[PDB]
Amino acid sequence: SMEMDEKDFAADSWSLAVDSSFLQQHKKEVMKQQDVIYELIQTELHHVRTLKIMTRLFRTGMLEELHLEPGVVQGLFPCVDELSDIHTRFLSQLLERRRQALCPGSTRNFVIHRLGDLLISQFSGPSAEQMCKTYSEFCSRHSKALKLYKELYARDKRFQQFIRKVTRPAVLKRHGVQECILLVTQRITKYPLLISRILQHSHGIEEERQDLTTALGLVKELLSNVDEGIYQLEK
Amino acid sequence: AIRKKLVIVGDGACGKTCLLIVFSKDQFPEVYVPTVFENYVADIEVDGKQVELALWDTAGQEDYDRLRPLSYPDTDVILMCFSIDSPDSLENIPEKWTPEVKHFCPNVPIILVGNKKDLRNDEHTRRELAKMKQEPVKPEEGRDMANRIGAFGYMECSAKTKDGVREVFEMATRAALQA
Ligand SMILES: *CC(=O)Nc1cc2c(cc1Cl)OCO2
Repeated sequence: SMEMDEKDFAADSWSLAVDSSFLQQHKKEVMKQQDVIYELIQTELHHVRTLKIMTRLFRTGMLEELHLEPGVVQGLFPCVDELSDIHTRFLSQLLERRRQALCPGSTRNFVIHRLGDLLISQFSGPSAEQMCKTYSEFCSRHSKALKLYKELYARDKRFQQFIRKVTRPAVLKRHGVQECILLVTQRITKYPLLISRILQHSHGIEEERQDLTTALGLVKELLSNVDEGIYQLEK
Repeated sequence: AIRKKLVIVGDGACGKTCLLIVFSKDQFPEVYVPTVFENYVADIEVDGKQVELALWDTAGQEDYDRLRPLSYPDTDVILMCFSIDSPDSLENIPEKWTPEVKHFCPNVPIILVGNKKDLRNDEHTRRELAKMKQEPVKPEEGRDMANRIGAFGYMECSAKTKDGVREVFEMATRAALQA
């Protein structure tokens, strides 16, 4: 995670992130809609950060510090490179839409008027197919990844050393190996919750209400296919 | 310190997300209540024992029967939530949530939690329920359900006023510690 984005999403809401003189020039319904859009981006930023801890800290650390079979590392972190590319691209698009909406002379005051188009692109066509296949694979290998982790922690003294050492920082308190895997599986089921609450405050422009309704239907369709494609593998 | 895992289950809009947020922040969010909960690791000292309590929510998973069980591995305590303003959410406890929680988490203690206890004296809630030939969940109905499902105990809280929230999570820690 880069300092610039961490600071932009440091506040608890959009109403606290923007200057108070800017907030006061907006209608309450705009403040409410922007509060949920900001939470969608802030949680996408945290999600991409969870995936970076898995690839760079845990996965790469095991390859460069331990003598484990690379097949063992693949069992511990399935599809993490693929998941990292999908969500890093999606976050990139959300952050550019926020930057485009910035008030000139400000790096914090913005109001995003269009979001539905961006959500339709992400959850439709080849983009949705790649997410469905990747999440169906990740979630089918989720239990085996936890069992492999627990076996390595209970049998290998060097693996225990590595884990105790990299997870020592306070910033990693809720981001251990098993916490990262559950955080990733649970991410997809947050999108309908975030998009339905955004939609509830997007009745001003009618094209936006429809684009958000289409995006909502597309996410639920993706979750349904991911859920149908799951078949838990064993160690 | 010892690490224990908590998962909260219950129907959508039974207040489970609100309950986790209010405990993990220590107050009712004054400016904005988040839509979602990611995870949280609370440092709890109960009866002289220091515990790391990892908090997890199942909101968003209620319609996905193959995804939802991925939340259950290694759970030490389950908060089985229902809303006191929704008598129907209490009816779904013994025939939907309990068979699933006992199948995936056998021997894991369950606390039956009645959320939104402040709505018991809310005139608008009583009026809305009276139209559907109903009334808010009486305390003895919650105790009778907890008894019927073999729960570890019955507790009531209000995430809006913060009453009973700390006691629920301290009790869940004690229940997770028992082996
Ligand atoms: C366009 C814009 O957002 N200008 C701006 C800049 C600052 C503050 C308020 C506004 Cl409206 O407060 C400090 O900087």
